[PDB]
Amino acid sequence: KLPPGWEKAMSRSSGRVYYFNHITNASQWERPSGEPARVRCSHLLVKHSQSRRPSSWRQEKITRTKEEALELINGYIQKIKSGEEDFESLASQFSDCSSAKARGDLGAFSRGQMQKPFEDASFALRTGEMSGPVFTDSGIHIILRTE
Ligand SMILES: Oc1ccnc(C(F)(F)F)n1
Ligand SMILES: Oc1ccnc(C(F)(F)F)n1
Repeated sequence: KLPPGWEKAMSRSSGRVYYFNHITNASQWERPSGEPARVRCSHLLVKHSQSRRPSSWRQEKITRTKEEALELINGYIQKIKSGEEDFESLASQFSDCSSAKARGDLGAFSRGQMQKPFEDASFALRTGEMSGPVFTDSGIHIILRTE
Protein backbone atom coordinates (compact mmCIF):
# COMPACT_ATOMS: atom_id res chain seq x y z
CA LYS A 1 0.00 0.00 0.00
CA LEU A 2 2.46 2.61 1.27
CA PRO A 3 6.25 3.16 1.23
CA PRO A 4 8.40 1.72 4.07
CA GLY A 5 6.95 2.50 7.49
CA TRP A 6 3.86 4.61 6.71
CA GLU A 7 0.37 4.31 8.13
CA LYS A 8 -2.83 6.30 7.79
CA ALA A 9 -3.95 8.31 10.81
CA MET A 10 -6.72 10.69 11.82
CA SER A 11 -6.20 14.21 13.11
CA ARG A 12 -7.73 14.62 16.55
CA SER A 13 -8.52 18.28 16.09
CA SER A 14 -9.68 18.35 12.45
CA GLY A 15 -10.67 14.75 11.73
CA ARG A 16 -8.73 14.88 8.48
CA VAL A 17 -6.61 11.89 7.52
CA TYR A 18 -2.84 12.26 7.54
CA TYR A 19 0.15 9.97 7.17
CA PHE A 20 2.70 9.04 9.86
CA ASN A 21 6.06 7.26 9.50
CA HIS A 22 7.07 5.26 12.59
CA ILE A 23 10.74 5.07 11.55
CA THR A 24 11.37 8.78 10.89
CA ASN A 25 8.54 10.14 13.09
CA ALA A 26 7.56 12.32 10.13
CA SER A 27 3.93 13.28 9.63
CA GLN A 28 2.29 14.96 6.63
CA TRP A 29 -1.15 15.52 5.07
CA GLU A 30 -0.54 14.22 1.54
CA ARG A 31 -0.29 10.56 0.57
CA PRO A 32 3.38 9.49 0.63
CA SER A 33 5.19 9.12 -2.70
CA GLY A 34 6.15 5.55 -3.56
CA GLU A 35 17.62 1.46 -0.74
CA PRO A 36 20.94 3.15 -1.57
CA ALA A 37 24.31 2.13 -0.22
CA ARG A 38 24.84 5.63 1.19
CA VAL A 39 22.93 8.77 2.15
CA ARG A 40 24.03 12.25 3.16
CA CYS A 41 22.28 13.92 6.11
CA SER A 42 22.39 16.98 8.31
CA HIS A 43 21.01 17.04 11.81
CA LEU A 44 20.14 19.34 14.68
CA LEU A 45 20.86 17.78 18.08
CA VAL A 46 19.30 18.82 21.37
CA LYS A 47 21.02 17.09 24.29
CA HIS A 48 19.50 16.54 27.74
CA SER A 49 20.57 15.46 31.21
CA GLN A 50 20.46 11.74 30.26
CA SER A 51 22.55 12.08 27.08
CA ARG A 52 25.74 10.00 27.04
CA ARG A 53 27.85 13.17 27.19
CA PRO A 54 25.75 15.95 28.77
CA SER A 55 28.04 18.64 27.38
CA SER A 56 28.39 20.56 24.13
CA TRP A 57 30.03 23.64 22.64
CA ARG A 58 26.94 25.61 23.77
CA GLN A 59 26.94 24.53 27.45
CA GLU A 60 29.63 22.97 29.63
CA LYS A 61 26.97 21.27 31.80
CA ILE A 62 23.71 20.41 30.02
CA THR A 63 20.96 20.25 32.62
CA ARG A 64 17.69 20.36 30.64
CA THR A 65 15.32 17.42 31.05
CA LYS A 66 14.43 15.09 28.20
CA GLU A 67 10.93 16.56 28.17
CA GLU A 68 12.39 20.08 27.85
CA ALA A 69 14.67 18.91 25.03
CA LEU A 70 11.69 17.44 23.20
CA GLU A 71 9.80 20.73 23.54
CA LEU A 72 12.71 22.61 21.95
CA ILE A 73 12.92 20.07 19.11
CA ASN A 74 9.19 20.39 18.49
CA GLY A 75 9.49 24.17 18.40
CA TYR A 76 12.34 24.04 15.87
CA ILE A 77 10.30 21.69 13.68
CA GLN A 78 7.38 24.13 13.74
CA LYS A 79 9.53 27.05 12.59
CA ILE A 80 11.24 25.03 9.85
CA LYS A 81 7.88 23.83 8.50
CA SER A 82 6.37 27.31 8.61
CA GLY A 83 9.39 28.74 6.78
CA GLU A 84 9.93 31.23 9.61
CA GLU A 85 13.40 29.70 9.94
CA ASP A 86 15.71 27.52 7.88
CA PHE A 87 16.95 24.16 9.12
CA GLU A 88 20.55 25.22 8.50
CA SER A 89 20.12 28.43 10.48
CA LEU A 90 18.72 26.67 13.53
CA ALA A 91 21.31 23.90 13.36
CA SER A 92 24.16 26.43 13.25
CA GLN A 93 22.77 28.35 16.22
CA PHE A 94 21.30 25.65 18.49
CA SER A 95 22.56 22.16 17.68
CA ASP A 96 24.48 20.56 20.56
CA CYS A 97 26.67 18.76 18.00
CA SER A 98 30.09 19.88 16.78
CA SER A 99 28.52 19.69 13.32
CA ALA A 100 26.65 22.91 14.13
CA LYS A 101 29.60 24.79 12.66
CA ALA A 102 28.90 23.04 9.31
CA ARG A 103 25.18 23.87 9.28
CA GLY A 104 24.58 20.38 10.74
CA ASP A 105 26.08 18.47 7.81
CA LEU A 106 27.44 15.00 8.65
CA GLY A 107 28.52 14.01 5.15
CA ALA A 108 27.75 10.73 3.46
CA PHE A 109 27.63 7.39 5.25
CA SER A 110 26.66 3.73 4.97
CA ARG A 111 24.67 1.55 7.31
CA GLY A 112 26.79 0.44 10.26
CA GLN A 113 28.31 3.74 11.35
CA MET A 114 25.50 5.67 13.16
CA GLN A 115 23.35 4.79 16.17
CA LYS A 116 20.49 2.60 15.03
CA PRO A 117 17.46 4.93 15.41
CA PHE A 118 19.43 7.65 13.62
CA GLU A 119 20.52 5.24 10.90
CA ASP A 120 17.05 3.80 10.29
CA ALA A 121 15.52 7.28 10.05
CA SER A 122 18.27 8.53 7.75
CA PHE A 123 17.79 5.63 5.32
CA ALA A 124 13.96 5.79 5.35
CA LEU A 125 13.87 9.52 4.55
CA ARG A 126 13.56 10.43 0.90
CA THR A 127 15.98 12.93 -0.63
CA GLY A 128 15.05 16.35 0.70
CA GLU A 129 12.74 15.06 3.42
CA MET A 130 12.98 15.93 7.12
CA SER A 131 12.42 13.66 10.10
CA GLY A 132 10.34 14.22 13.16
CA PRO A 133 11.99 13.87 16.58
CA VAL A 134 14.42 10.93 16.58
CA PHE A 135 15.68 9.59 19.94
CA THR A 136 19.20 8.17 20.51
CA ASP A 137 21.59 7.86 23.42
CA SER A 138 23.10 11.13 22.25
CA GLY A 139 19.87 13.11 22.52
CA ILE A 140 16.95 14.08 20.30
CA HIS A 141 17.64 14.78 16.59
CA ILE A 142 15.98 16.51 13.68
CA ILE A 143 17.39 14.82 10.56
CA LEU A 144 17.47 16.31 7.06
CA ARG A 145 18.37 13.98 4.20
CA THR A 146 20.29 15.98 1.61
CA GLU A 147 21.51 13.26 -0.79
O1 LIG B 1 33.79 14.56 9.34
C1 LIG B 1 34.01 15.67 10.12
C2 LIG B 1 35.22 15.85 10.76
C3 LIG B 1 35.35 17.00 11.51
N1 LIG B 1 34.36 17.89 11.63
C4 LIG B 1 33.21 17.63 10.98
C5 LIG B 1 32.07 18.63 11.08
F1 LIG B 1 30.94 18.03 11.43
F2 LIG B 1 32.32 19.58 11.97
F3 LIG B 1 31.86 19.23 9.92
N2 LIG B 1 33.01 16.55 10.22
O1 LIG C 1 27.86 6.75 17.64
C1 LIG C 1 27.28 7.99 17.61
C2 LIG C 1 27.87 9.05 18.29
C3 LIG C 1 27.22 10.26 18.21
N1 LIG C 1 26.08 10.43 17.51
C4 LIG C 1 25.59 9.34 16.89
C5 LIG C 1 24.30 9.49 16.10
F1 LIG C 1 24.15 8.51 15.22
F2 LIG C 1 23.24 9.48 16.90
F3 LIG C 1 24.26 10.64 15.43
N2 LIG C 1 26.16 8.14 16.91
